[PDB]
Amino acid sequence: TTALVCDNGSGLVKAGFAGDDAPRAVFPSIVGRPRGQKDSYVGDEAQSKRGILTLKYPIEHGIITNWDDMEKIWHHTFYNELRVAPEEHPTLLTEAPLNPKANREKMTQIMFETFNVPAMYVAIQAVLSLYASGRTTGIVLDSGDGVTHNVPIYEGYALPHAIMRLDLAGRDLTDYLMKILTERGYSFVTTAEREIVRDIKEKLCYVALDFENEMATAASSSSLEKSYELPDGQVITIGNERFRCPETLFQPSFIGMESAGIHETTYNSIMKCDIDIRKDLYANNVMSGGTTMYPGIADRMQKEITALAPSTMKIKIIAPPERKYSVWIGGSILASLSTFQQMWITKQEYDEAGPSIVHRK
Amino acid sequence: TTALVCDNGSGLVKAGFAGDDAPRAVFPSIVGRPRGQKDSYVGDEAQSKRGILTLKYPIEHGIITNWDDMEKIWHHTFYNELRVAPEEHPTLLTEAPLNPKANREKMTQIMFETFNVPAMYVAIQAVLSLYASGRTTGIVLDSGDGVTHNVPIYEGYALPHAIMRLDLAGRDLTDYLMKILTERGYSFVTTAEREIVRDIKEKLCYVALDFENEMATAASSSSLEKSYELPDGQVITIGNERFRCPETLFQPSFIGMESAGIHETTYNSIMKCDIDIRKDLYANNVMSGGTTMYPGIADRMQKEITALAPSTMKIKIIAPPERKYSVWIGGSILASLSTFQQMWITKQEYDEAGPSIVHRK
Amino acid sequence: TTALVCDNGSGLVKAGFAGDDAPRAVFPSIVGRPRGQKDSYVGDEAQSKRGILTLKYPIEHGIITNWDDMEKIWHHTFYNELRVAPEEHPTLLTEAPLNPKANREKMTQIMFETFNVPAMYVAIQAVLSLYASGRTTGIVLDSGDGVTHNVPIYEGYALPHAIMRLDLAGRDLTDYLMKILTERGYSFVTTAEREIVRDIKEKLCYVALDFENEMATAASSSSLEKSYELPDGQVITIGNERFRCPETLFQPSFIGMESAGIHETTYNSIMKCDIDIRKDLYANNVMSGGTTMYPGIADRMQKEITALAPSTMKIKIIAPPERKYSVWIGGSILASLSTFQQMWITKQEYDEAGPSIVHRK
Amino acid sequence: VVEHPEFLKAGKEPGLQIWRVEKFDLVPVPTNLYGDFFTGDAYVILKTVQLRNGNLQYDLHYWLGNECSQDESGAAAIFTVQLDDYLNGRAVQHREVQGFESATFLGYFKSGLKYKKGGVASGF
Amino acid sequence: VVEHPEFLKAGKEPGLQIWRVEKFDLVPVPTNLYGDFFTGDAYVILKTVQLRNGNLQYDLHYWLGNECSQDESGAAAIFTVQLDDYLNGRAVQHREVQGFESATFLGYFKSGLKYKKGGVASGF
Amino acid sequence: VVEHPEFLKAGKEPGLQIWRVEKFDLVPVPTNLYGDFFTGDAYVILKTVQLRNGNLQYDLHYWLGNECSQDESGAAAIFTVQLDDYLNGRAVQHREVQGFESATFLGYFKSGLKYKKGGVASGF
Ligand SMILES: Nc1ncnc2c1ncn2[C@@H]1O[C@H](COP(=O)(O)OP(=O)(O)OP(=O)(O)O)[C@@H](O)[C@H]1O
Ligand SMILES: Nc1ncnc2c1ncn2[C@@H]1O[C@H](COP(=O)(O)OP(=O)(O)OP(=O)(O)O)[C@@H](O)[C@H]1O
Ligand SMILES: Nc1ncnc2c1ncn2[C@@H]1O[C@H](COP(=O)(O)OP(=O)(O)OP(=O)(O)O)[C@@H](O)[C@H]1O
Ligand SMILES: [Ca+2]
Ligand SMILES: [Ca+2]
Ligand SMILES: [Ca+2]
Ligand SMILES: [Ca+2]
Ligand SMILES: [Ca+2]
Ligand SMILES: [Ca+2]
Ligand SMILES: [Ca+2]
Ligand SMILES: [Ca+2]
Ligand SMILES: [Ca+2]
Ligand SMILES: [Ca+2]
Ligand SMILES: [Ca+2]
Ligand SMILES: [Ca+2]
Repeated sequence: TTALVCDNGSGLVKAGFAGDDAPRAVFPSIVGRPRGQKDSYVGDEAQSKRGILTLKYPIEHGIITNWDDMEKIWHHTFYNELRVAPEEHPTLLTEAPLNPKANREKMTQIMFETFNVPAMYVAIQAVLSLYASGRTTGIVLDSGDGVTHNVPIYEGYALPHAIMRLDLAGRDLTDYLMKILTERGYSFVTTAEREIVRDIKEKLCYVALDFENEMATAASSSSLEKSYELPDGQVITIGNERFRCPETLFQPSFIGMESAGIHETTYNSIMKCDIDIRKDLYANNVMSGGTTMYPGIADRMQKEITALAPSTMKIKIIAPPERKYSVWIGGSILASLSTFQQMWITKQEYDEAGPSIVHRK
Repeated sequence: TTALVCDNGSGLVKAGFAGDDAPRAVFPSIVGRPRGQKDSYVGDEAQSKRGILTLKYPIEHGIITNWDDMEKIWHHTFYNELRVAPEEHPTLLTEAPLNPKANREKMTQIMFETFNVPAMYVAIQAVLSLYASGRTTGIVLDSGDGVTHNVPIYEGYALPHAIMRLDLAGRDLTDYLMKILTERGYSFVTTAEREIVRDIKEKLCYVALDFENEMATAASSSSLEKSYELPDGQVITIGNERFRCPETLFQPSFIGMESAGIHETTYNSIMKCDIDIRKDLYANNVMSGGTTMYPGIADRMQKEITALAPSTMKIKIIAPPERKYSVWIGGSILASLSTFQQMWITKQEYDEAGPSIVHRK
Repeated sequence: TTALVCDNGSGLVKAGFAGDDAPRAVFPSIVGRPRGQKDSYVGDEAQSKRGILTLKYPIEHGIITNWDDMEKIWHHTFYNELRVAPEEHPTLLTEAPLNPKANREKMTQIMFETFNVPAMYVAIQAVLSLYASGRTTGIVLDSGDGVTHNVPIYEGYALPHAIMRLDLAGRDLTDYLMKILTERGYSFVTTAEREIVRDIKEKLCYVALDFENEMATAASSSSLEKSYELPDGQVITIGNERFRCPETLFQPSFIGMESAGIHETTYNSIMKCDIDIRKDLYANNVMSGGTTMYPGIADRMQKEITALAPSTMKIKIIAPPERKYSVWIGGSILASLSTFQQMWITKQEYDEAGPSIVHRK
Repeated sequence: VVEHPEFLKAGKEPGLQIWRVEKFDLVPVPTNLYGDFFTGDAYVILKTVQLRNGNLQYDLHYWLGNECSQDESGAAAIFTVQLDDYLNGRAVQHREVQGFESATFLGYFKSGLKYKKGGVASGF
Repeated sequence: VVEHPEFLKAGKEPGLQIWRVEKFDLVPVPTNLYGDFFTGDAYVILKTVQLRNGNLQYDLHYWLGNECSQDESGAAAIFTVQLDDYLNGRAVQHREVQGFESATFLGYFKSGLKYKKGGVASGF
Repeated sequence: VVEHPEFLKAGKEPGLQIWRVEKFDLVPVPTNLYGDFFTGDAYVILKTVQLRNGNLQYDLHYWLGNECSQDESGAAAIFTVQLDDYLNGRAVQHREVQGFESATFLGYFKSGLKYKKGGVASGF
């Protein structure tokens, strides 16, 4: 048989087979139920049936909040997307930093008792990303669609007490971009159009190295102007919006948040760690997740941490090319190692010890 | 004449006069000897002469371990602190739960033969605290600087077979806080600075109602952050450390102990008692000692016992305002009662029956 | 023919053939009579018919109290257990220390006149045990189900004037354990459950070397905890109960007795003997009977006698591995010796001299 | 505590005996006043019942008013223990709090309880 | 990860132990080849030192060639952690990159390092 | 126990008499073998001394080898008592254990003791 790798995020599900260099299936982690049709839907069909369904996101800020919808998602992942028999494959699942013990236990229980998998495993997302970048020590900046985390890792393991979290990620960036574009007299807030804003964000947005100077530049010339062909026809163009949208990550107050920006939470995370490993961490900032894809993001982080760290500190920001899938790749690698055969948690061990064996020492 | 009340603890001595509502003298139960000065010192001077003395704690986990230093302490208590002539006052002393018969006898012998007191008495600390809270039945959680005890008491008397003990108290909490602060690049481990850590602990630390959620909260915002002005100048601030330090009482493994936490030892103590008095005990958990002063401690205990007891059980946690001195107050009240005149053990009875009369029936 | 060996105790009957290394039959010395069935029962059937019978113990504290039930027991021993014809075998019976002359005579009369044995003999239990341990001089601590005795023996014979007795043995230990377990909310006091308590006692109980320190240890950790699988299902666990139960032998007041403990009665027995044989006795304390089977018992006795004897005295406690059957084994050996043929008391001698010949010179 | 005169005459007959804690001492309450409790004080109540065979049983209640000082509630609790010991421990102890007394306790007072403000000063 | 045979014989004696990542597995390098590294591969290096009292200390290095595939650099990093855990976590971990290795690492190879082109194919 | 023939001839003259326990019986040892003891057996030794006035005194020793079976050590102890009784109780009894015999006992054998492995089978 061949193990399965499933990375569940606030916005997208990444699933596939261990040994593969990338996820075979990537769909929205959305469940649709009748709000006359009587079926409930998952992912892209759920979105296509917006008008007759009520959509919900099973995962909120990286944490599973609705287990019945989460079950549908996993069911749709096995039988529809991957087309496999769960009972047939050991499955490695991923979990967000600081996931409550109860969630880990309930995930385990459902896999074994509902899907009857022969074996399973639960890994922290940030750790899988660090591994993907060929590193055992560093601080990961993981930013996806629903949450952003700072995770300092040392010799293979996360330091829980130092983890920072920020409820600000892609979806917040899309809403903001959608807001500033609506103000200028447009409208989406629908489906193919809300789809359009996200697409404008992922294709035209970037992070400014120096926000004031970019603003001054955008105000003085059309050099930063960009155009986007709408699916209807008209061509909308944007200038300072391009970098104003992502700037929110560094200045949460742009959308009403009192929290510190990602450069500040990265610094605070490092300052919360043992003085003797901080150099390891400053020299190994690894970016992970779709919201770290913005052009300019790494240079900006490098500059802001530099302004906060000791003048002699070697500061390095690492931005892997496929960091949209780092977490999945890291899991694919892990579940593939010859040494991993004895790391799975088997049905036997479960049926004999209970969901509690999903924790470690 | 007026009786004297002396409560000897692992870290502090509480002494004064029966009839008083609080202890006149409170100093460290420390003895310093020359490690060039040739005098030996007690309490706060002993600490001031750290550099020329070797400090020892006569009481270890509530039990007297070094009688020659204990004699110095009592000498310093009478002549220096209280300024009285021992031979002049009947003295009530306190003893820890499960104190060996030999210790009780040796305490008696020293008081009579070395200090020549006219009369004395030995009371169990936990029992004096329960009395202080206006109760004859209940289970006391006494936690000071060196030891923590669970003492179930019924109609005035302790149930020895049900007593639980945990070698984890304040000093352990200060060392831990000192450890996590040193890791972040600070240093004390000295005197005025070790003094500083204890002070940070007693002013900023508190017990979390739900540890994971507090951790999540501290990781997501600065709402739990607190600052402390060091005596030099810089301002150190702490967040999750505030509740991580006291959490050790519920999870001993935070410092390397394999023992159960205080909620569990309280429960086991109750389950060791006669089924017919357990309701008395669940409804009367009385906290006592300085380490029970943490804000949040009572609510947390209430919640954890509730999760362990029968669903219909009335669970109540009592936290007296001056529980740092409950033991002394209870002794002050006891030695003052008109009925107590005939309860003392007089020199006559001693000189005639020996240290053995210090035990009961 | 082959002689029969019958050791009658307060709780168990040990019977078999001289020459054998162990008793062929071991059953409860209980007689059941109708309290509708009209038969009376002995031993294990008697217990199985609890509900329709009234159970009585023919032997009280080692002494036969009811001769009609004692006759039933012996009848059941010959015909049911051993399946032999009494008239066919010489029989050696055992008697407790300080047995009244009248009992010895009545035992003799019944054997000859009721069972028609061809020859018989009566031996003191403690003496048979000493012989079993390869010794002619020493002080035996015999403790069974109903009584405990200190028997100093010199060059083959007991010293009656020095014998000590304590009406505290196994049954008292089982009742006590049963009492403390009931207090914690359990119930037996029935049959298979009263059977359960005895079994917990014989498998989990042990004697503490130092009672206070063990108590302190049991109060400070779960290191002395033990679990027992009840026949229904639930698993009950015990800690200090394990050594609290046997401690009663050293402190009779745990169950309300004003008597001295076994270490004290052993010492008093020795001090009652001629100063010139005391060294023989201190160096030869031999344990005998089922209640001496507790792990830790020998070390504790060794320590307590040491605290009472002269500092230069060589103190040794001997604990034979099959001391549950020492008395029977010693009788088996005795009745087997080639020199024993002329020691029996024959029917002739009886029919000619009367029950009185059962005494010695 | 045999030699206090109050202990001498405690539990000698069926009925109620009510004492009030006064500066570390137990002072008997005038029988005609059984039922009135100063909310700023603490009291010890002994209920003695005679069985058909003439034997007596005891129930000890210590009542604490919402405004009593620690010394009084402390003494009341200590006195209850001592009185129980003096009665060879045969008494059953009951803590009674103002506004929440047990049915049994409330049953000792036909015309109900009267909580009056004030009381004796603390012995501290 | 106890039951891999490579882990069984890791850190049992003073000296160098060099393994190369090969299709998700750790394959030992021939002792006579210690020092040659394919730039297209990833390796795990364990340095064991014996102290004067016979106790052993460990230093783990995972070397990444500039042309190794992600699966190999990933595995090398995971193997280092596992090997460290197997050694009760006593090993100190070091990431070594081609052309920029630490002085300590370079010090393990008297006759310097030999970076040769090529290596084993990716396990993807 | 008068009628055993061994008892008849016991203590009739100054010297040593050595018997070995054999399946619940006392069997005399060949005088030329006095001193050799099978460690798996038990023996009874009678030392008879003649005083200047012709009277005899007795000292009884029962020797137990570290490998004898309970039946033998038991019989040896019972035989010693019986032999002492037959001698009107005038004998002084001594328990002797292999490797720890008393000086007196060791003194009966000029050319020391010889402990040889084995012996007679248990009578059980
Ligand atoms: N090229 C890009 N530029 C900017 N944003 C992008 C790009 N590609 C994807 N994204 C965004 O990053 C977000 C997604 O990431 P990921 O797939 O990392 O999220 P999750 O795992 O679904 O969410 P979370 O990690 O927050 O629980 C999406 O919301 C998407 O809009
Ligand atoms: N407000 C407070 N918050 C937290 N801890 C406090 C507070 N006040 C005092 N303490 C701590 O409680 C401990 C002291 O108690 P106490 O005076 O109760 O101890 P002891 O009697 O000296 O010790 P033990 O009872 O363990 O033998 C001290 O170590 C001190 O640090
Ligand atoms: N392993 C054991 N541990 C503790 N007690 C045991 C053990 N085995 C047997 N016993 C107990 O010892 C007692 C029995 O002994 P024995 O057979 O010695 O008694 P008796 O001869 O029946 O009584 P007695 O000698 O008092 O007249 C029983 O009550 C039994 O519970
Ligand atoms: Ca994610
Ligand atoms: Ca710099
Ligand atoms: Ca204390
Ligand atoms: Ca409840
Ligand atoms: Ca017996
Ligand atoms: Ca000695
Ligand atoms: Ca008052
Ligand atoms: Ca009582
Ligand atoms: Ca390669
Ligand atoms: Ca390590
Ligand atoms: Ca033999
Ligand atoms: Ca003799």
